[PDB]
Amino acid sequence: MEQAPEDQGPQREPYNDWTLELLEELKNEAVRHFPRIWLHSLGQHIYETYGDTWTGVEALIRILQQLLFIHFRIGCRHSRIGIIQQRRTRNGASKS
Repeated sequence: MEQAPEDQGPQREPYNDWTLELLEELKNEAVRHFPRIWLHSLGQHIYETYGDTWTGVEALIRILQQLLFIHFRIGCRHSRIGIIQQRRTRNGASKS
């Protein structure tokens, strides 16, 4: 059943609305910090794999969150001012 209160009003689907809002929240959170667009492509792939099942949606967010968390942890510690490459200038350089 839904989140039925005492005075049951016209409560049009709490879940599968709120759910999509929480998703949207975690998505917004991630894309703000991680303007990758990959997010979208992973969803498209997940429509092949799952069929955008709430299973695949939650799964995606979990994996994405985790993935973020690593780069976010690193991001907090390490300055990493776009230091994607091992060296700032050119990889290897000396004592690779």
